[PDB]
Amino acid sequence: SVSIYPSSAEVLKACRNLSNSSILLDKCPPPRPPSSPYPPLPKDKLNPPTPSIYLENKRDAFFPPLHQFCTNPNNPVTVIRGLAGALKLDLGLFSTKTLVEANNEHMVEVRTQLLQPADENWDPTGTKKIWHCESNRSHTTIAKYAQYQASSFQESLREEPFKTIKFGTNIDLSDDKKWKLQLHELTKLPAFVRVVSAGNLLSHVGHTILGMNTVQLYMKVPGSRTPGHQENNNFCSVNINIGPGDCEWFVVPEGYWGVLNDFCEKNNLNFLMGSWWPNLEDLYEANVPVYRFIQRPGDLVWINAGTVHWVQAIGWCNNIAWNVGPLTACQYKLAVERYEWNKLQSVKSIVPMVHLSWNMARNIKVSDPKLFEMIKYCLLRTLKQCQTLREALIAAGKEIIWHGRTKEEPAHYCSICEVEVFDLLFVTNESNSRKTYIVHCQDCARKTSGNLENFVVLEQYKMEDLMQVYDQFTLAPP
Ligand SMILES: Cn1cc(O)c(=O)cc1C(=O)O
Ligand SMILES: [Mn+2]
Ligand SMILES: [Zn+2]
Repeated sequence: SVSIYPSSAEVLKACRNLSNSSILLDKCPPPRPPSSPYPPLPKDKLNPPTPSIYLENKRDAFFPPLHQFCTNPNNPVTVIRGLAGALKLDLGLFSTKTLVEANNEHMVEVRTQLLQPADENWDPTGTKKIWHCESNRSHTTIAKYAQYQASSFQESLREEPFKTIKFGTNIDLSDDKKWKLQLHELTKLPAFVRVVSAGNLLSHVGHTILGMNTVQLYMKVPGSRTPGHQENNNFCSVNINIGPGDCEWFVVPEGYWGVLNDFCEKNNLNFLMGSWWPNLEDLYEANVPVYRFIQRPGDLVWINAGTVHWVQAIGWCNNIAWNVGPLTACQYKLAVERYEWNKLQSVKSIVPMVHLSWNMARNIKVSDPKLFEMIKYCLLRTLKQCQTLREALIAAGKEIIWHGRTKEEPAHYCSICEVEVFDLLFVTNESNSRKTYIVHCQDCARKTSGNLENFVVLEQYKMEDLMQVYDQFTLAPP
């Protein structure tokens, strides 16, 4: 019941300033990748069994402890067995035959890959095992990928230096007028895995983040790989295998992501943006535990926050996937941590955590003190940053044009460095007049116009609005 944060009036008065007391240490320790976790694990604990939920009845899927089992930080992944059958989900709505009938001209992002043996990844000459995973981009239609997927299967039915294969990825199932029956089928899921829910942080973004708060579909042939990654901004993820074939999952706990980052660097690969497939022998030598399991048709895979993982098709199948963000301190903490790390790495945060945090403060009554403090700390830092910049512009006599923002207007990012740009947008005079609105962050704008002569400053939010949202965000009763 104790407020530990200053009021918006106090933050503003603090910004109106050499001799006065501080309100907070604006300096913050910079993000870095963690060392190998303590305590270290012996060899006999490096192949742990996968946390599993065995569903039989529709009632089983709505059992409240399921959500807590999945979000438990000690469980890096949970496989929910029999989920589609328990809910009488019609997986046929996502079959390739149904997709071709529904939208045969829909776009498919093809990844062209080498068919690699089992859990291994070899150089293209088949000489040695390497971490780099060849996966080159092209685009086709559902109709044409479907023909390939079907012909691949017929060819193998004939009983039979790596084969080239094609993985159909990132098929956009967001348009409810093209995918009405498919999307309605997913409303049968329990709330904690649904694409849209009041308890899903990504449902509070206020705009589409494609493939995170909308569904994407994947069409596969054996060997189709999603290489090593953490989810965007460490958000939990949901994956259902449509079948008819199986998928194989490889999972490492979040706490080892620094070790994996180091493995990538040692192999001349970028952890966040590169294409890499771990060598299991390297991980075993370094005492990194690996969860490894098969996802059958109708099985749902829950990837917990920040879990490091990589996946391959064993047979022919489709999968559907999206992300969710539990309303938890752990989820928010890891999303903010990766947001900060992404800035230092100049990697775009697909989830605009500042925009989202302010929407969370508008919409959500937070009753957990630890989560509440994290969100309000973020509001404090960004409110102070905005008012500081605003005063600096006013002090230099730089006009601030009221721009406002429309319904569901997305967060904007810097066209140069790809940082989120919140509230105060820097746009060149030319881009403003032509309404291209190429946003720059402050730092990137100044690098080409130290006094901002070539730029206008557009203001999205009234400062009074932000101050009121901040003051009205208080700890909710349990
Ligand atoms: C579609 N997808 C998305 C992810 O984030 C994965 O980790 C794995 C897949 C897959 O089914 O290969
Ligand atoms: Mn994933
Ligand atoms: Zn920038």
